[PDB]
Amino acid sequence: GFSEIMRSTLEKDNTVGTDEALLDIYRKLRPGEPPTKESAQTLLENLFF
Amino acid sequence: PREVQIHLVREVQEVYRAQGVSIHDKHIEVIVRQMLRRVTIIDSGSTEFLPGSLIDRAEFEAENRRVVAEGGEPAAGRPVLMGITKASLATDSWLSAASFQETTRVLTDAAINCRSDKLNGLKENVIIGKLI
Amino acid sequence: SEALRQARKDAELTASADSVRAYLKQIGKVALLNAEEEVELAKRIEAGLYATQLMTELSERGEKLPAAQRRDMMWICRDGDRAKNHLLEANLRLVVSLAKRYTGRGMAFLDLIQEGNLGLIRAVEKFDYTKGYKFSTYATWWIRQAITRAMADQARTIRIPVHMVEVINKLGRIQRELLQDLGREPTPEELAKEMDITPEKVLEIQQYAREPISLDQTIGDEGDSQLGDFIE
Amino acid sequence: GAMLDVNFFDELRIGLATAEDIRQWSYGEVKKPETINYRTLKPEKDGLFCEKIFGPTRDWECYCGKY
Amino acid sequence: IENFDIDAEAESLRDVIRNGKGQKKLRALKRLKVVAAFQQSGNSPMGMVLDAVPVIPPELRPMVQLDGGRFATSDLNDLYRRVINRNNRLKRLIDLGAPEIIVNNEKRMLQESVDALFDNGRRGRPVTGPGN
Amino acid sequence: DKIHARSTGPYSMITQQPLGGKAQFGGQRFGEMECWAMQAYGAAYTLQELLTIKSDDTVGRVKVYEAIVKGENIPEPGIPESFKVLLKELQSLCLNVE
Amino acid sequence: RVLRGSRLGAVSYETDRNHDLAPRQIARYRTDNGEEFEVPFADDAEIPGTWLCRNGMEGTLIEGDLPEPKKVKPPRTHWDMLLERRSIEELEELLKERLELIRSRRRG
Ligand SMILES: [Zn+2]
Repeated sequence: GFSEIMRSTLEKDNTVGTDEALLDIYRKLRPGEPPTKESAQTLLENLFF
Repeated sequence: PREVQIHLVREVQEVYRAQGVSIHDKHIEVIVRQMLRRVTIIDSGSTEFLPGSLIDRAEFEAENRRVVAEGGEPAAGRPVLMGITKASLATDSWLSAASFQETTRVLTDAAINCRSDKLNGLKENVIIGKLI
Repeated sequence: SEALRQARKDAELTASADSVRAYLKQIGKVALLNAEEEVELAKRIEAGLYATQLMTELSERGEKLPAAQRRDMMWICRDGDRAKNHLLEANLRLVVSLAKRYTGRGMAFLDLIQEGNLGLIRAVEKFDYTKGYKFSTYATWWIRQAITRAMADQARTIRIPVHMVEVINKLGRIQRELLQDLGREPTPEELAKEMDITPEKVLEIQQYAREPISLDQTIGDEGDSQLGDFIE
Repeated sequence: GAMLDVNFFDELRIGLATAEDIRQWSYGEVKKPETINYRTLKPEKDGLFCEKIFGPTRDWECYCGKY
Repeated sequence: IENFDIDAEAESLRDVIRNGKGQKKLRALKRLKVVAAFQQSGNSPMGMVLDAVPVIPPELRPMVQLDGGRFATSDLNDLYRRVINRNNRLKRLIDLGAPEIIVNNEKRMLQESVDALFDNGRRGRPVTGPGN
Repeated sequence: DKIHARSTGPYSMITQQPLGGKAQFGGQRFGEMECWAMQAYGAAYTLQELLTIKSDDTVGRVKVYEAIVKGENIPEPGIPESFKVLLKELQSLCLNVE
Repeated sequence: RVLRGSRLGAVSYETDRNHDLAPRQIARYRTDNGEEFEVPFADDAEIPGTWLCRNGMEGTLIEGDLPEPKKVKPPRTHWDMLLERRSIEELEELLKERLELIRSRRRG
């Protein structure tokens, strides 16, 4: 909240939306296949949590 | 080119002065003469040259005497200093150049150019076991 | 959905550096069939084969060929070829499905796949439709036979005839099973009792079983040290 | 230019080898992936060590052992 | 390469490096280098394709056995075996008659095999063996 | 543990060099800088001996041995084996090495 | 300690006499694409008219010695594989049913 880093990254997000960023992470994770949004929420929990 | 020899020799010798090491400058002067063997070429002139081509000064001088008569358009030449690992690789003896780097690109052009080596350097005569 | 389709079609055609992936994508274009499709294609195959048999006995002047009859028997002759090629292109996916389980042992994957294609050719040659089954069940035997034949033939640096490879595999299966269930390592005399043979034959078979090592491994502690140099 | 190895060349011309030169150099098309027979340890016929192609492993000895 | 008069593109590239401008001129120079290289010697670009592959003599790739009969290959015999097998299989499928997906796939496998035999790992993934 | 000499002992398998190492009779690695130094002396002949007829001239080595025990003059060094190995590899890479 | 090896071949040590040899014939061979090949057989040697030459094919002898033409058999055909399970009349009825199928294709 209190940084030019957070302001500049909040403006330099260029991918807004929760599941939009889910499928963005997932299509960056896959590349080469159609994605699915619900696996994007859990493969995150798979690969780290 | 004169001062750049005197610049190279005295600066390198300045290092070995600092360690108390006596190196006679003619051991340095052999190397500096080897670096400035080639000039650069920007004009094709009249006889088959390319822009930026690094060829020998004496050979650039050699072709010009045969071409000032019958089409006196010499190549626009400029003496250039080229580095040690680069001046080594830009040799005519490809067999000597094969022991340097990625040997494929030493050789695939060589068979394309059909560049016959003349075994005149002492490096290659070591390899074939000729009397060097 | 157009965004995920666009991203998938962008990320699907990036490099195609793998020839196996290229072959997979290539063979995935022909459509599958069913039993009556097999029956129709096999009818076309046998019809074209009888057409070229009639052409073979018609190669000498047994019959004055009409134009329409010559062209329609040639149509049938090429039609059977089209049906046969259609069937092979249908069942290449079956060949892939069988070959995907016999990798990890010596041979290359595309080589296994192509030997399975040859076995699939033999299966669709010797395939019958009046027996009334799925083609895949009958083709499985021929494809797995050609796969095992290729893995017996071209998977060793020295060629071993297939029966000795079979008894080597039987010995290895018995040996892994005996090391598992016995708990400790089996004695070769007990193994010779197990395969009802002589222990000296077991030793000869084990001597045949040792695959050679390469000379081009960095066997010494130095990476530049070559194993092939240190041989008197 | 002779390859008969008399220890004087003064010249060495590399170059691309044609398919005609490749089939000119050889001693028969090797045509089997069989290196050494597993039992007799002799080189297989027309394989990657075939003595008819390359030459004999035993000095002045034909393979069947007649001469 | 068969229907390729090299002298036509040689004169075309001569004209382009004579009259052109910008990086098209230097690109035609870089092409004209190898075009005049092939034109200069008595070579031909027909040998750039390969119709018969030579085998290194087998003592240089020996199969020596050891004490206890431990044989030792030389890691080229596996590449040669793969090329030999793929060529034999391709010949069998050609004389048999097969769908062209199969034939072109076998030809591609042969091509990758030859490529790895000359230089493993030059294209794609390197072909490995035991212990990868 | 260290003193280690060889006149004529075992050889390598693929190359024809004398197999070094104290487990064998073992030569000495005549390395690159030694070739440089003996180039710098201008001693061409000793370099030719060290790179042909003590190392790889197969028919030359037995003639050297014969000339010594017969007490005759040392014959001319022939072509080294490693150069012919290089020639056969380069011919095998579809390169016409004329 | 030291591992040794032996390439499985015999090495003798004799004199290379280029004068005292077994005398020998030379048989010229002509391949399928007219290629000449001169195989040195011995003197006391039956010359086979056929010979796998250096070409990588079969090269017959340059004379008209008339070797055996085939002495072989065809392996099998797809028609043979067909005939092992079906009847000639079965295939002829399939031929007539496909003739009627191309009749419905053509003018029916
Ligand atoms: Zn013999």
